[PDB]
Amino acid sequence: PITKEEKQKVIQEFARFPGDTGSTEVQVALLTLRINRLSEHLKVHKKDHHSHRGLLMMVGQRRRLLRYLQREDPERYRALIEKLGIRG
Amino acid sequence: KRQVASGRAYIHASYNNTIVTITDPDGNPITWSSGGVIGYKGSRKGTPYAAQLAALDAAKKAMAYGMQSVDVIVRGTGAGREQAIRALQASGLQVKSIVDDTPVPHNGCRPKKK
Amino acid sequence: MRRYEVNIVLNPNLDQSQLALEKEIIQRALENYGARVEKVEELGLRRLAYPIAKDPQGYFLWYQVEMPEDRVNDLARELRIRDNVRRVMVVKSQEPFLANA
Amino acid sequence: KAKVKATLGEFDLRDYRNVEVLKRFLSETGKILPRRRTGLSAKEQRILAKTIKRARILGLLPFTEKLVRK
Amino acid sequence: AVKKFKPYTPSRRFMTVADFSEITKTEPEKSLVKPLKKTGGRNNQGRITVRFRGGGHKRLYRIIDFKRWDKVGIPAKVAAIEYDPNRSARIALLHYVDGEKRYIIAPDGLQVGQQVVAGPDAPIQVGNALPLRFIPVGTVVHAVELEPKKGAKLARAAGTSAQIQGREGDYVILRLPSGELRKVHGECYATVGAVGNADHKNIVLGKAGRSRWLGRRPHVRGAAMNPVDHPHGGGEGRAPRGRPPASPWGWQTKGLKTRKRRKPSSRFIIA
RNA sequence: GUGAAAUGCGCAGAUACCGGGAGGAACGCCGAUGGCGAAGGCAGCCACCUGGUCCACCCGUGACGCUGAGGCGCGAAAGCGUGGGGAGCAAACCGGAUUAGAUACCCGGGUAGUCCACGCCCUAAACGAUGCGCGCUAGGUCUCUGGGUCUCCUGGGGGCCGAAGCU
Ligand SMILES: [Mg+2]
Ligand SMILES: [Mg+2]
Ligand SMILES: [Mg+2]
Ligand SMILES: [Mg+2]
Ligand SMILES: [Mg+2]
Ligand SMILES: [Mg+2]
Ligand SMILES: [Mg+2]
Ligand SMILES: [Mg+2]
Ligand SMILES: [Mg+2]
Ligand SMILES: [Mg+2]
Ligand SMILES: [Mg+2]
Ligand SMILES: [Mg+2]
Ligand SMILES: [Mg+2]
Ligand SMILES: [Mg+2]
Ligand SMILES: [Mg+2]
Ligand SMILES: [Mg+2]
Ligand SMILES: [Mg+2]
Ligand SMILES: [Mg+2]
Ligand SMILES: [Mg+2]
Ligand SMILES: [Mg+2]
Ligand SMILES: [Mg+2]
Ligand SMILES: [Mg+2]
Ligand SMILES: [Mg+2]
Ligand SMILES: [Mg+2]
Ligand SMILES: [Mg+2]
Ligand SMILES: [Mg+2]
Ligand SMILES: [Mg+2]
Ligand SMILES: [Mg+2]
Ligand SMILES: [Mg+2]
Ligand SMILES: [Mg+2]
Ligand SMILES: [Mg+2]
Ligand SMILES: [Mg+2]
Ligand SMILES: [Mg+2]
Ligand SMILES: [Mg+2]
Ligand SMILES: [Mg+2]
Ligand SMILES: [Mg+2]
Ligand SMILES: [Mg+2]
Ligand SMILES: [Mg+2]
Ligand SMILES: [Mg+2]
Ligand SMILES: [Mg+2]
Ligand SMILES: [Mg+2]
Ligand SMILES: [Mg+2]
Ligand SMILES: [Mg+2]
Ligand SMILES: [Mg+2]
Ligand SMILES: [Mg+2]
Ligand SMILES: [Mg+2]
Ligand SMILES: [Mg+2]
Ligand SMILES: [Mg+2]
Ligand SMILES: [Mg+2]
Ligand SMILES: [Mg+2]
Ligand SMILES: [Mg+2]
Ligand SMILES: [Mg+2]
Ligand SMILES: [Mg+2]
Ligand SMILES: [Mg+2]
Ligand SMILES: [Mg+2]
Ligand SMILES: [Mg+2]
Ligand SMILES: [Mg+2]
Ligand SMILES: [Mg+2]
Ligand SMILES: [Mg+2]
Ligand SMILES: [Mg+2]
Ligand SMILES: [Mg+2]
Ligand SMILES: [Mg+2]
Ligand SMILES: [Mg+2]
Ligand SMILES: [Mg+2]
Ligand SMILES: [Mg+2]
Ligand SMILES: [Mg+2]
Ligand SMILES: [Mg+2]
Ligand SMILES: [Mg+2]
Ligand SMILES: [Mg+2]
Ligand SMILES: [Mg+2]
Ligand SMILES: [Mg+2]
Ligand SMILES: [Mg+2]
Ligand SMILES: [Mg+2]
Ligand SMILES: [Mg+2]
Ligand SMILES: [Mg+2]
Ligand SMILES: [Mg+2]
Ligand SMILES: [Mg+2]
Ligand SMILES: [Mg+2]
Ligand SMILES: [Mg+2]
Ligand SMILES: [Mg+2]
Ligand SMILES: [Mg+2]
Ligand SMILES: [Mg+2]
Ligand SMILES: [Mg+2]
Ligand SMILES: [Mg+2]
Ligand SMILES: [Mg+2]
Ligand SMILES: [Mg+2]
Ligand SMILES: [Mg+2]
Ligand SMILES: [Mg+2]
Ligand SMILES: [Mg+2]
Ligand SMILES: [Mg+2]
Ligand SMILES: [Mg+2]
Ligand SMILES: [Mg+2]
Ligand SMILES: [Mg+2]
Ligand SMILES: [Mg+2]
Ligand SMILES: [Mg+2]
Repeated sequence: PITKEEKQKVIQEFARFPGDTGSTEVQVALLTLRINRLSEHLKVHKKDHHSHRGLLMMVGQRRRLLRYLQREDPERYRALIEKLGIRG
Repeated sequence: KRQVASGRAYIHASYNNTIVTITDPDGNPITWSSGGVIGYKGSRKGTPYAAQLAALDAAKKAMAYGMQSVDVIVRGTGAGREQAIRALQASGLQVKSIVDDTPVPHNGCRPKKK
Repeated sequence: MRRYEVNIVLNPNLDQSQLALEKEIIQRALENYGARVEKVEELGLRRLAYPIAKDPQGYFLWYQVEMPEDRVNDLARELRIRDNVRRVMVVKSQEPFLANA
Repeated sequence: KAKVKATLGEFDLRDYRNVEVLKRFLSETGKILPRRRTGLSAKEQRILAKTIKRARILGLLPFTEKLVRK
Repeated sequence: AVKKFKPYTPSRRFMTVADFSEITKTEPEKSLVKPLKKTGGRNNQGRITVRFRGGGHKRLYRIIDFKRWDKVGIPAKVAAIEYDPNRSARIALLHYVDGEKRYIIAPDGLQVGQQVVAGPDAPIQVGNALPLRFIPVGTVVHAVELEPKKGAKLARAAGTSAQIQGREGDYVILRLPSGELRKVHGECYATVGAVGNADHKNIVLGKAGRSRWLGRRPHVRGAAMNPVDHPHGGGEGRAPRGRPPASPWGWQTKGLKTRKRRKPSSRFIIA
């Protein structure tokens, strides 16, 4: 599992205010991180299907949060995507 | 192999025959017997009475080699296991200690169609 | 870093000098893979159930160490390379479980 | 008869080395003794089983004791 | 694994070539006194003594170091892996720190930059060669001396490899690529691991033409000859073997062992 | 070996016993009325990588929710392709027996397969024969797993008996 400090590094960063341990942006980045660890894990454990399902669910969850943030504020969205180099 | 007073007997209880191999305390056999050796053929080799005569006969043969003391070892389940044993101690042979060593896998080879 | 109890079973019947040589190996190996040692219990010779390596007895060494988990596997491989090393079993250390208090 | 749990004093059951403790659980023939006679509960019975297996592998405990005198 | 082709021509439709992905950018062999020459379709009399050969494609010969005990302790850096038209395997040019350079059958798993060395002291792992008595039983290995100081000659083909089976006297039992078992001597060096380019057994030559580039001439069935040229030469309408299948010289070719009985070498093998 | 037998094996020394060695497959007791997973399914032990889930604290976002044609991924066994592996078992196959016959049930042999890698196949009594989500309507008992000073209280699962009600 990712290092707990590394998690903070992300939260402390994206949190649009101190103690924002649950913002939209925060969840998104917090997912993007966990998603890419899977991306690589599966990049080597191709036989590992059950985990891949997990990844689909994460990628899915990340979708709603953006779908929402996109509809909510297309300004913060544009920056968050561009920041996370996301959406290809 | 040729001359020793102490030793060991091996019961083998099939379901279609019963054999017994008396050996020296090392492992090397002195003599043996079975339902077939006794006289029976097929099902009767499985009979407990046959098993009785097997142990008896195997005993007599060992008696000659000077056998007097034997630790019994049994493998199988055939109707004759205890009857071989009972027939052993009752053979005036010294049954130091009966033991059970019947093999059984911790799940390995697939059995027959049964 | 993660805590591990690293069990080793060695050839019982062998002089204390080569037995020291075998420990020469284990000590190195650990350091070679960033194993910061902790308390160790060299229980030495012991009577064990099934006769491993044709021997009814064997010399025991129970270490304990924090180290990079990502290398505990390679270490165990390195440890087992030895012939006089009859058995290795590294384990994750855990909080003891009080039973029948 | 006598529950194996109470038969012993305070003890750790993740310890795969106090053979004297473990040995008491391990049947007359090395078979991991049934829970319905070790007096153990679900969770403890499990942790025990796992540690026994560990020991057997280290050679400390047996895999099979022959049934003596029958 | 293997490069394939779209069927823009027939034969091209099945033809497959090996991906020389591994071969580290190095077309020119190590000219440095490393290549020689070859050629020669038949024996020292003018006669052909091996049917259906000659055609190849002009190859310098890479000089391989099959002994390797001549530089004990001296380590070396694998400079590269090259193509060698003289063998099923790939070669690895390694620069000894000694300053000297050499070729060696590139074992599966070897890669550039890696260090490597020969001797009894050497650490057991791919590329390192050392006397069998020092190789931990069970380890796979290749390029095996048959007798000490005589040179490697077992398991040099692509993807081949022998494995240790146990010690016994000065000799060490091991299973050959053929599956055969035999004792080889203790002082026989042998480099650790299996041989490279294993997917070699998969190339589909694809067309008669390619076989020619390899120097293989068309081989003609004895059934398609006359009684004069071959036993099977009944010819008389796609006819069956006159029985029982024989060589051009008349020895039975289905079963029928040829290896000499009383060869003293027999004493050292097991099935 | 079976109902009894026969084929089969064995004086070229089998069976039974002991020692050394090779190799594959599967994990006894724990083990269950048990646990996990979306399903298919998952059982020796160790380490690493990883998914889902549950409890506490009342901390963060502020309806961001539900379902979901098509799409995509997964999908027991058998089966197929390339290469490897092959102890046991075993369709096909051969023999023995039984029978009116016996292309079977029983027996002695035995191949593909069952095992691994990569890639196809995509079906099932893929069954709770019961789509997913949410809210509401007696309780008794049994168990698995969390939290709390704890003959008990409170969440999350697994069975049974049963209010009302439905059929
Ligand atoms: Mg990762
Ligand atoms: Mg697998
Ligand atoms: Mg809006
Ligand atoms: Mg693009
Ligand atoms: Mg792209
Ligand atoms: Mg009869
Ligand atoms: Mg019978
Ligand atoms: Mg059968
Ligand atoms: Mg071993
Ligand atoms: Mg039991
Ligand atoms: Mg280029
Ligand atoms: Mg060139
Ligand atoms: Mg020169
Ligand atoms: Mg020149
Ligand atoms: Mg030359
Ligand atoms: Mg010639
Ligand atoms: Mg000439
Ligand atoms: Mg010449
Ligand atoms: Mg030679
Ligand atoms: Mg070669
Ligand atoms: Mg000599
Ligand atoms: Mg081929
Ligand atoms: Mg070629
Ligand atoms: Mg041809
Ligand atoms: Mg031809
Ligand atoms: Mg001619
Ligand atoms: Mg002519
Ligand atoms: Mg002819
Ligand atoms: Mg003609
Ligand atoms: Mg003819
Ligand atoms: Mg032929
Ligand atoms: Mg000849
Ligand atoms: Mg010859
Ligand atoms: Mg008859
Ligand atoms: Mg037979
Ligand atoms: Mg005779
Ligand atoms: Mg043995
Ligand atoms: Mg044996
Ligand atoms: Mg041997
Ligand atoms: Mg084999
Ligand atoms: Mg084995
Ligand atoms: Mg294997
Ligand atoms: Mg398995
Ligand atoms: Mg069970
Ligand atoms: Mg029960
Ligand atoms: Mg169940
Ligand atoms: Mg599963
Ligand atoms: Mg699995
Ligand atoms: Mg990993
Ligand atoms: Mg987990
Ligand atoms: Mg989790
Ligand atoms: Mg509140
Ligand atoms: Mg709140
Ligand atoms: Mg709080
Ligand atoms: Mg607000
Ligand atoms: Mg608020
Ligand atoms: Mg909704
Ligand atoms: Mg929608
Ligand atoms: Mg429809
Ligand atoms: Mg759909
Ligand atoms: Mg696919
Ligand atoms: Mg399965
Ligand atoms: Mg299948
Ligand atoms: Mg199949
Ligand atoms: Mg084909
Ligand atoms: Mg195959
Ligand atoms: Mg294999
Ligand atoms: Mg094969
Ligand atoms: Mg097989
Ligand atoms: Mg069979
Ligand atoms: Mg046939
Ligand atoms: Mg016949
Ligand atoms: Mg038939
Ligand atoms: Mg009839
Ligand atoms: Mg008829
Ligand atoms: Mg038939
Ligand atoms: Mg077969
Ligand atoms: Mg077929
Ligand atoms: Mg398997
Ligand atoms: Mg494998
Ligand atoms: Mg494989
Ligand atoms: Mg396809
Ligand atoms: Mg399938
Ligand atoms: Mg369907
Ligand atoms: Mg069902
Ligand atoms: Mg339902
Ligand atoms: Mg529902
Ligand atoms: Mg109530
Ligand atoms: Mg009750
Ligand atoms: Mg509780
Ligand atoms: Mg309280
Ligand atoms: Mg469930
Ligand atoms: Mg259940
Ligand atoms: Mg309930
Ligand atoms: Mg009613």
